[PDB]
Amino acid sequence: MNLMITLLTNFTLATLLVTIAFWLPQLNVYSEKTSPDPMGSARLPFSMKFFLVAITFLLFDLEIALLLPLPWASQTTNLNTMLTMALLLIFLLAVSLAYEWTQKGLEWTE
Amino acid sequence: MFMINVLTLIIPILLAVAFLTLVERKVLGYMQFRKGPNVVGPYGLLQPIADAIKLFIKEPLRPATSSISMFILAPILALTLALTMWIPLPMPYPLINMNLGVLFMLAMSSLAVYSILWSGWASNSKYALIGALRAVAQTISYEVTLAIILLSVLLMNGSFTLSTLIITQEQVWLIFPAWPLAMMWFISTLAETNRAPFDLTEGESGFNVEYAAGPFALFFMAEYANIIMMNIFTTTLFLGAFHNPYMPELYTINFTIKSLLLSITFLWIRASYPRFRYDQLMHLLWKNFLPLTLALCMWHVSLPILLSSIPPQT
Amino acid sequence: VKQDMPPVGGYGPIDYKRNLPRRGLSGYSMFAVGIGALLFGYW
Amino acid sequence: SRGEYVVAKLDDLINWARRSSLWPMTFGLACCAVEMMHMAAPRYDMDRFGVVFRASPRQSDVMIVAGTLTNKMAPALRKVYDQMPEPRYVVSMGSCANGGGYYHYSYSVVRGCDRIVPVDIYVPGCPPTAEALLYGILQLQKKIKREKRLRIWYRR
Amino acid sequence: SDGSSRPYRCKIKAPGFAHLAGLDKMSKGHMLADVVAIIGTQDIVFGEVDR
Amino acid sequence: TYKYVNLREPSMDMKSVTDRAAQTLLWTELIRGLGMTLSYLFREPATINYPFEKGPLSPRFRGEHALRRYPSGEERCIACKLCEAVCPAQAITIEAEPRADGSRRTTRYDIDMTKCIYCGFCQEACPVDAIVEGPNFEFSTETHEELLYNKEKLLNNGDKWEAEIAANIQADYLYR
Ligand code: SF4
Ligand code: SF4
Ligand code: SF4
Repeated sequence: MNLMITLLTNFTLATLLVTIAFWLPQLNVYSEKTSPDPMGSARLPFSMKFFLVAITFLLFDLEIALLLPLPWASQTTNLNTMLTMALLLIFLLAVSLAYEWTQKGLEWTE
Repeated sequence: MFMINVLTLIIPILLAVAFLTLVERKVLGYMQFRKGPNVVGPYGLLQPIADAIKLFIKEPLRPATSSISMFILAPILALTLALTMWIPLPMPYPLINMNLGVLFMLAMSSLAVYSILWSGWASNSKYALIGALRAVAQTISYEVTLAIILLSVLLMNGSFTLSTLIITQEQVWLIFPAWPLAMMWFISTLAETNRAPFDLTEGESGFNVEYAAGPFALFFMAEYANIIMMNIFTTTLFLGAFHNPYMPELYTINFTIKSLLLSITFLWIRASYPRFRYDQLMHLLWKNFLPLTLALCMWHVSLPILLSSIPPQT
Repeated sequence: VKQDMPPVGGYGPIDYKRNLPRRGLSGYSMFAVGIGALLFGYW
Repeated sequence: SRGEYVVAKLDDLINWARRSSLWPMTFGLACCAVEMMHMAAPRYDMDRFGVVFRASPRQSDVMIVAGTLTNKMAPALRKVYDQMPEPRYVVSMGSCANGGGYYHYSYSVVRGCDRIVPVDIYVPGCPPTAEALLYGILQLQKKIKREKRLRIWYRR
Repeated sequence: SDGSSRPYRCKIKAPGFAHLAGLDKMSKGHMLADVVAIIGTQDIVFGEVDR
Repeated sequence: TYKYVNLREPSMDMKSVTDRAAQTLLWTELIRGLGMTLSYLFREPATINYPFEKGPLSPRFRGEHALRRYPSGEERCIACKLCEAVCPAQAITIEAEPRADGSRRTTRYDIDMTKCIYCGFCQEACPVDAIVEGPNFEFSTETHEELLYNKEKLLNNGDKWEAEIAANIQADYLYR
């Protein structure tokens, strides 16, 4: 409960800071800004490379989560099976990186 | 007595990032043959107070907010993720001791991009959205390489607990048998904080252009808190100092010294190199950092089995 | 008469060529030091 | 009484806070911008006064109009001034932004930047020297130093 | 010169005026962040460009 | 008479290739840049403490205009209108009439300091050294009309700064 106490205290201090930054200068009577970017009227272009590198990040992070439990696993009895599994998984990461290299993935956003 | 400890952790964080701004200002001044602030008080001691009181009475920028709730929520989330994340650091004992503290910091550092995403979404300008997407892509890729490097580091350590890492670095430092991992971690701490020579958040439009000066100050304090956090993390985990169980303040002084010289090294590196391009650092990771990092992970997961040096879980 | 004039022996020589120091340790020796640090840390 | 003394103390506190951290927006138009950059040199060193170099125009407190303000640039300058948050101050470099100077009778030169934005400090020169603009900045700091916002608010 | 003490016509040729004229060909096929360097490598000062 | 910059063919031997590989991996030129920045950190900065210290200037310095006087109390200007004819910005307006004693003196000598470009043509065209581009430069004003000088402000400037304008012109006049 101490962790949640720290989280609540920190979140309330952030709330106090944003309340000071948002409502405290409203006491002043400066002006009202009527205010009548390079984007004139065109739609936002769908740069496909950003989406591709985002889902590549997603897949790599997923199998990084697969790769994670080695420090806990290092105390297991069957060390040979662990070594084979870890080397083959990192080899799978290398193979996926090589494929993402070959099929024009790392071009125009290298 | 716990809330006193929480307050004494969270208020010096704000003082430390204000003095980050002040010390960075006079160091960048003195690095470039000029002088920093010395007019306000003795050696510019009262400059951050003037900065804070100036930034806490100014007018906002008044943006056409598409989502008011998201615009409010983004700086609160940014400050929360920068401030509550300092807990599990073992100096010499953490405020809250977790068995998976490094995983805790890694998860929240991975999700810290939500503030950037909401800042891009709150601004109706599409170029700000494009810059936010570019920053998010850079951050998530560089979090991937951080995850691999940290995975290698604690499989060398063998346990996820941060307090046992001090015990691990007792005879020799971790930088001696993990120097290439040390260099990749130094580029990653230089690069993950949206910093020069990879600072694309200033060159050509920021990700918070339409945000007000108060939220901009909150974002800057959050970024500098993350900078000090990961600098102290590098100091603790690659340059672990001697810790007496009866005499702790020597360890506190020692890792404070290493943290200060590592922050000075940060200000050094940021003042010596021109900015890169987006495709340049994308090429830096996706074709140069990732295979070497994978090979280092393979070598460091194969080494302790062949050396009869598998570290204890407990 | 009096006017701004160079001295009767002229001014001294002024360097204008490029002059960079150039310094290094060899790559083989640096890799040997890295190997030694690696083996010491592993031991 | 208590109230006037308290608001006077708070007024000079916030006045020192505002005047000690003047963040500028430099308009790089013409010769006087190069003179501003040479005032940013290590010899003169604006940065010891609490004045940062080349801040963004969305967070700046003061604007220095350095150069000639033509007809094609006046709406852009007015837009920039309207975007900059309150309180905002304007310092005029050179004869161009003062009254046009050399190009006062040209067909496409605005005769003074006072016709577009309110101007507080006029710095004369062509270009004014770097220490002259430093003295003008100190004069702006002294102008801020005698502001009486809270006293007038309490008296009203 | 028209013979009086005032010039009839005085054209100023700018080295940077023709240098900016090739900017469309200068940055063909390059990235949007390279124009801050393509402008940099030509000594372009907007005083003599706009007269 | 012409030299080929960036036409140095790199060596293809094992020594230079290995040294370039060590430079690429160990960031040796980056280390050189770090060393240069460290060396330039420790030097004494050239920051002069304005306003307690002032920059070096010459006696020929062009600044605020002023109207001088003879060493008998009489104003030097004779309303000859050379300065308003030579002024490239037309900042000088002169209106004159013969005064009570018959002397040819000005009645209106206006200098628009917002129009003036500080070129010093008036101080050299003046045949009696009446108008001088004086040494003052710290005269920034808060209002536009305070930079529109009449004859009285210029004469007050001359009376204020004569004790140093006379010394400057005494030190400088042999070059003219
Ligand atoms: S006032 Fe003179 S120096 Fe300044 S921009 Fe105008 S012409 Fe150039
Ligand atoms: S210095 Fe030149 S521009 Fe100024 S008043 Fe004299 S002649 Fe005119
Ligand atoms: S040139 Fe000299 S004497 Fe002639 S009108 Fe001007 S100030 Fe007077």
